[PDB]
Amino acid sequence: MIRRAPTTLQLSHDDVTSLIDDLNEQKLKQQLNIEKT
Amino acid sequence: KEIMKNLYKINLSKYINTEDITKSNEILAKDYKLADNVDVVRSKVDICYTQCKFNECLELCETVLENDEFNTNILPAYIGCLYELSNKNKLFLLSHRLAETFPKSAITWFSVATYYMSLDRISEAQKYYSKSSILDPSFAAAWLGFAHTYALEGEQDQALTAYSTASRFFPGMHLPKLFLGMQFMAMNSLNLAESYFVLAYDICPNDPLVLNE
Amino acid sequence: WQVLGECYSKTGNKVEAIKCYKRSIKASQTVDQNTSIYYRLAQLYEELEDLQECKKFMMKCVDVEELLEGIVTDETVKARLWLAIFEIKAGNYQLAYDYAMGVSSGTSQEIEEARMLARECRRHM
Repeated sequence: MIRRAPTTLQLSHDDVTSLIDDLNEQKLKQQLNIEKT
Repeated sequence: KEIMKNLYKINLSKYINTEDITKSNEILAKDYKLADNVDVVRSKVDICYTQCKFNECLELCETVLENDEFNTNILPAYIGCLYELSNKNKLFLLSHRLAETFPKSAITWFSVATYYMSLDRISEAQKYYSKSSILDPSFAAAWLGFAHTYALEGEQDQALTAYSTASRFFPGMHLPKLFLGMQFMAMNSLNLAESYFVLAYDICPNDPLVLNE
Repeated sequence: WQVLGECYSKTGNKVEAIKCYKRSIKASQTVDQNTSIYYRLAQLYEELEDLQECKKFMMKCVDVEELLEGIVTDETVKARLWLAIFEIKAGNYQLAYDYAMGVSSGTSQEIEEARMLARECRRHM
């Protein structure tokens, strides 16, 4: 028969936005710690 | 009967009891010099097609097609295994020869549709799958290719009914049900797709498509 | 007898028209010819506002399609669509799902009405 091209998962926008926000707060974490230290 | 039983045994379905078909293949090959028979070769090609050993289709059915290029039984497997290999020149040559050989057969127009959809010209594949489906109603390949053209065109509402009607027309064939479940994935209704992936998996324990889906 | 029922139906005598069609059903020699009467007979009950009573006649008109190896006629298409709609109100989504699929070979508006109904009952299935 004709094999149907298998579906491919896609990197969504929402999860990558979540990660970049998480990274932003991650770098914001020690910037005040450096000032504290 | 000693040969007639094995010879009839060759032609059954290949999804279950696959090893026995292979033992019968060697049984025919030995003590009866029927290794050159076209039917044994076709059964071998279908064995390779099922486990998705596509290169083996290409080699074996090229060996036998040189001797006979218009064996209507053998051609659908060759078209499928060619499409999977994604080569357009050989398929173009075969389809264009078949069009001028058997104009009123559905096989040639199905081959033309496979060529166009290998070239990603879906609009013409629509018509050239419709013609093949009309020419032979009991040509499930044409129905599945038509629904594939619908899915690849961009719209899915009709392709939904396409895979539904394909499943209803051919009970006992797992592949249309699998494709229907894949479209259900495409439309994000997983509740139903669980059941059809289960019924498809009931008969196909080892193949990439089922496990991937 | 069937013509008399139409005349009574068009003159606002629904009480009499019910007995008129019922007599016509008995006179029919073949069950197939009762497909047209069953659907119209069910509408009058809906006009009399007894939905439970019209269900029995709705069962018969759909069942003649199965007895006729899938006749798939127009006046059973409206039967399945109406039957599925009421079954949603009854809360039985599974019993309504098969009705939509069996009527997926009608007119352009018929198929989409059942297709959307199929998706709705499928989600709650």
